[PDB]
Amino acid sequence: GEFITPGVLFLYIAGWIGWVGRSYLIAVSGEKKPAMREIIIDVELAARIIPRGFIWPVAAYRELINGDLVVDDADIGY
Amino acid sequence: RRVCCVVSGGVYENVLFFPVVQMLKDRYPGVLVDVVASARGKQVYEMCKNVRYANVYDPDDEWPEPAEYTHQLGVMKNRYYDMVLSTKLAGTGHALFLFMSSAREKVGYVYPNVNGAGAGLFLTEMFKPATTNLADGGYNMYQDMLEWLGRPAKGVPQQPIPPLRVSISKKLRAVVEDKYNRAGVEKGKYVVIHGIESDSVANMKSRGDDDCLLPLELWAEIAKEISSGGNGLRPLFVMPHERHREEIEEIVGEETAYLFITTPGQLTCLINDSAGVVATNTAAVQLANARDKPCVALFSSKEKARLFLPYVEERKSCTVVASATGKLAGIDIEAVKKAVKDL
Amino acid sequence: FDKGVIDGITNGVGLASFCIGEEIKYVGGGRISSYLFFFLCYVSVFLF
Amino acid sequence: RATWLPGLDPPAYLDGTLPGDYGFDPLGLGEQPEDLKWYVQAELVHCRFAMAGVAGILGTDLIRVSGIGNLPVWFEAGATKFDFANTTALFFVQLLLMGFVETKRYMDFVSPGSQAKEGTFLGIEASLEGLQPGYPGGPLFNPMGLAKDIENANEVKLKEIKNGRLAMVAMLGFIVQASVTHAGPIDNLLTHLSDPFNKNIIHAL
Amino acid sequence: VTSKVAASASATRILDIPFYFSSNEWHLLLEILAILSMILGNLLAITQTSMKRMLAYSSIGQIGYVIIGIIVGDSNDGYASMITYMLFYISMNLGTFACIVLFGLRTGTDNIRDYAGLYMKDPFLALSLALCLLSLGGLPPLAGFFGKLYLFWCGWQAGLYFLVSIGLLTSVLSIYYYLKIIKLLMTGRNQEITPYVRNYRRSNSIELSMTVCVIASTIPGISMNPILAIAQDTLF
Amino acid sequence: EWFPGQPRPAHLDGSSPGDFGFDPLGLATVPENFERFKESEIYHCRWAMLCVPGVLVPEALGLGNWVKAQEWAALPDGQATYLGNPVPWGNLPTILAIEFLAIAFAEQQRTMEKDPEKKKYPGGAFDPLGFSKDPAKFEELKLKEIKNGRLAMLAFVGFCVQQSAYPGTGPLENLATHLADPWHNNIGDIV
Ligand code: CLA
Ligand SMILES: CC(/C=C/C=C(C)/C=C/[C@@]12O[C@]1(C)C[C@@H](O)CC2(C)C)=C\C=C\C=C(C)\C=C\C=C(C)\C=C\[C@@]12O[C@]1(C)C[C@@H](O)CC2(C)C
Ligand SMILES: CC1=C(/C=C/C(C)=C/C=C/C(C)=C\C=C\C=C(C)\C=C\C=C(C)\C=C\C2=C(C)CCCC2(C)C)C(C)(C)CCC1
Repeated sequence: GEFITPGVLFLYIAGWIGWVGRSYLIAVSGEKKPAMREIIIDVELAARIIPRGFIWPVAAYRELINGDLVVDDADIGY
Repeated sequence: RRVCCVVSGGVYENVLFFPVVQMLKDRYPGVLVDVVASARGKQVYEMCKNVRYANVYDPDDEWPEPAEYTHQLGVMKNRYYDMVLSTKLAGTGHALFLFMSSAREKVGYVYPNVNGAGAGLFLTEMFKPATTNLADGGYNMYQDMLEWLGRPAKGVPQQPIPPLRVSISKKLRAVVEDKYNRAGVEKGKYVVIHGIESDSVANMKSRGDDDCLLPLELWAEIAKEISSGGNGLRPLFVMPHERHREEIEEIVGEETAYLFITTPGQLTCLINDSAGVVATNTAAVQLANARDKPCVALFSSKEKARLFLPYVEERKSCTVVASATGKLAGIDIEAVKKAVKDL
Repeated sequence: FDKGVIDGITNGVGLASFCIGEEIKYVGGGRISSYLFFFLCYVSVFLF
Repeated sequence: RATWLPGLDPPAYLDGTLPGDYGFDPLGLGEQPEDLKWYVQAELVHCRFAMAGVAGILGTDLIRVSGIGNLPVWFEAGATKFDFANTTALFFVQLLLMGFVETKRYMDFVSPGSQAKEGTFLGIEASLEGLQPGYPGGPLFNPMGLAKDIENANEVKLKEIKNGRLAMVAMLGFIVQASVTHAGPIDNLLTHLSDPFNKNIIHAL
Repeated sequence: VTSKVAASASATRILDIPFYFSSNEWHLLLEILAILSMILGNLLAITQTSMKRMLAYSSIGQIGYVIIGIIVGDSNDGYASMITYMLFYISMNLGTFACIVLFGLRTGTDNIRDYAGLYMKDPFLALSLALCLLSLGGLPPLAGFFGKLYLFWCGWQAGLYFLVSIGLLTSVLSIYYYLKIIKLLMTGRNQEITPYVRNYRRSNSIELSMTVCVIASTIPGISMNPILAIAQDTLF
Repeated sequence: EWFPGQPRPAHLDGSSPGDFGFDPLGLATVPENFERFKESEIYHCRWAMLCVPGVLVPEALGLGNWVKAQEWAALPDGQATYLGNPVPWGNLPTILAIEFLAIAFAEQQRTMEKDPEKKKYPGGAFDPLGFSKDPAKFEELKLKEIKNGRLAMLAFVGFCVQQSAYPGTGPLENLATHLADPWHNNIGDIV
């Protein structure tokens, strides 16, 4: 409970912030201009995504296996 | 030697079991052969000359309470059968029910792959797939395993015993047939029509979609030219094997003189007292084709090679009309009446 | 919970015998070589 | 369609062929087939372990308190000992056979039917598949072969699902219940039944 | 009858005289046999349909159990009970064998399913077979009951418990096939009896043997007092 | 197959003795790597099968284990004991020199031939009877050798690991230890 237990407590939270933010950027990625939906955040869409970070360890680990957590050689532009 | 058959199902898939019983009583002479079937099926064994006495245990439920289970085993075992040949496609649970009956030769059917393919070690001569579609092919494995398998007994002992040869006791032949006939019009010169509606008529356990019924309009169109002409001039027998007191009030084959009867699977005599019969694929087909009884079978299409093997019964008497559309409730009813008007 | 449970038990105590008897009755079954084999197995194991 | 949330509509992918399809997966955790296909077994294996698991926790403490028999608490069972049982070896032993049975099941889902065509005799027939991935009934795994594989599968699996779903919750109860009460599960029930309005989780804290 | 008598006469002497020391290592051994002998010799006996084979199972495969059931538990206070049980078993076995020989010769079959209706055709033979069969079952007023009883009462009096309980349980189990064949005797369903008992011209030596061997399966069980007083003087 | 349910890595299509679809690290991608591995495999098999009974049977007699039978060389005045008998040449530099020249030369005789099939199956003077007569039997003869040889290597691994876990032990001494109380003497007690 000095380092390891608080440490795991952080790593759970840190992904939750990380995993949610990733979902939103992907979610708004397919729009006319994703620029506008990030300086003016869509609150409702960020509300139906805010809990999906409760299960990020499960969800991500499936992405890694399925191979959608990363891309390969298509980097800039698209 | 004693033998027990455990044939399953209702009527149409049990009336076809007579060839197997005759082959048993022919191969091993002087054999007491009993049978256990379902309540609706046991009704068929009231017209035969081989079985000793029937019984009723297995509609083959899932639960059946474990006192009616034991007592059934407690009556199969305590008569010491020798070869309990079976049906109903035993897997690995129903095989134990045969096995505990301490006989000598347990022969039956089994599931190919489904329902726990299994088939167990404690059996003998397990064979072909399950759903038992074709008729007069039927138990086709059985009419080969009981054929010359063993010994100097002659070459295959009369391969597939003559087709259905059901007999009628003269008591039932006279009294009940007469009473029900003369209730309404009766001359022994009428025509039976069977396929009407759907409660428990025969249902054939295998036809599936067609032959269950006709919309009773085709039946009216047929019947209006059946008695037309001095050929019969009697026949208005819609012969509803239903709760037809729930249907007789709607015989749009106008209720003027369209008679009606309620029957168990006893109607074999009523067929034998008719002047023909016109019906869909049902027990009436096999029953009429058993005797001479020129029949007219109207099932969907090309199922003849499954449900009607003796295409020429006596003189190509029993004729069959198919449906080019495939669905039974569309036929050249005009040509149907053309064919029917001759008999 | 009367027929399905306690009747089930009071029959399965009299039904499991009907199965066990015929089950252990269908091992060996002739073939004197098998008789002598199963007669030697017990002699050998009993030496412990 | 009688979902879990009356007003809410069920999601589009939980069509309903899976038994216990009460349109409930809010977090978007099953919107990919290969995901969803592998998730169903988890609920099937979890629930079955959670059906027996609660009974072992439940029944053992029930018989002990009444006095018919005597056993330690499931909480206290981990350190129990009678003879010839090093908890070292048992772990290895249990890991072995469970490792054996778990994998061959895993190979079944990975490759259906590629589990019953091999050399080893006398058993190479039953462990094929039940014809439904999560139900490997065969004439050894269903020694009372009592299934038709289609009809009741809608109406009986739905019992085993809603049975399990409840049972998985119940076990989660004891873990927390033992975590706070320091006592047995029935003890928790017996205590609360005594003074319900004073024996509550509000008082337990 | 005589193979079992001679073998059980040789066994006690060959195991008690030169094997003083090894008691605790063969007392157990014989027990392992008995606990099996009175089980595997009964289960199969249920499923039988032949008379001779069912008799082999029941009257030998099992009944060679409770004889031994005291050889292990013997401080010379039990051998009398072995002698008495052998004297009972000889008679209660020769009776049913005489009845079986007589009926088989008179008809020409062995399988159980042909003994139906035999009570109506000839009731004396059916009765004198039912008596011996029930005695083998071990019912109170008969002799087999008192045999098994005095075999247990001296054998529970010697400490060992997990052999008397099994004996009583397998006796209860053995009641089954005895009552089965008995039920098959008493019947009147004319259309069931095979044409074997139907042609049975009912009717010296075999009659005499069967009738003087069957009353010795009912009287000594109640008159075992002098037999017991006689069997107590055995030191070997 | 070793793992019923996995597809064969394309380069293992039987076509070899003792080949059951097991190459998870793809070590045998290169056929040249593939063939040389077979050599090392059969050799590591061949030596191991010799060495295991030579580790055990001495322990089955009054002789010391496979560890004690190397110990006199540690002390400077070491002299060996074969069947307990102090062989004169048992001093370490003596056997070492005899070991080096003989092992190298014969093993160099291996390194100087490239059939390459004979580099696995020389036979001939190494088959004084000629079991290779029946090609069917000889092909199965390799199988027995391969599977037994693989069996030996594992037994060798067990012997050595049991020594690190239990210094100064014998495999039969280890075996009997388990044989006392199998349920309290196991690999469970190491970790
Ligand atoms: C969704 C948010 C998000 C995510 C998932 C990532 C992910 C990543 N960043 Mg990162 N980054 C972000 C936002 C994010 N970034 C922002 C906003 C900034 C500007 C300050 C940066 C600046 C940054 C730098 C400078 C570097 C990374 C790096 C990385 C990588 C390693 C992780 C790390 O070092 O964290 C870095 C974490 C931080 C710098 C902390 C700031 C991130 C903020 C707190 C999160 C913002 C979340 C968002 C506002 C919430 C949206 C919610 C929505 C519902 C509205 C990883 C790919 C490193 C890399 O390349 O490694 C490979 C690296 O060097 N990032
Ligand atoms: C397997 C299990 C328990 C098994 C218990 C066992 C073996 C017990 C064993 C023992 O007692 C015995 C037998 C004897 C003792 O001596 C030994 C022990 C060991 C003590 C519980 C599972 C318990 C599992 C539970 C409760 C899971 C709950 C999951 C939930 C609620 C998830 C919900 C969602 O995922 C969905 C459904 C959809 C998403 O969109 C929304 C969210 C919310 C994310
Ligand atoms: C145990 C421990 C330790 C150690 C540790 C370590 C050593 C670690 C390592 C680690 C590592 C070596 C790692 C690596 C990694 C890599 C990678 C590659 C990763 C990745 C990741 C990712 C990719 C993620 C992503 C995501 C998610 C999932 C969430 C959030 C969002 C995102 C998208 C970002 C210590 C001593 C400290 C202490 C004690 C404990």
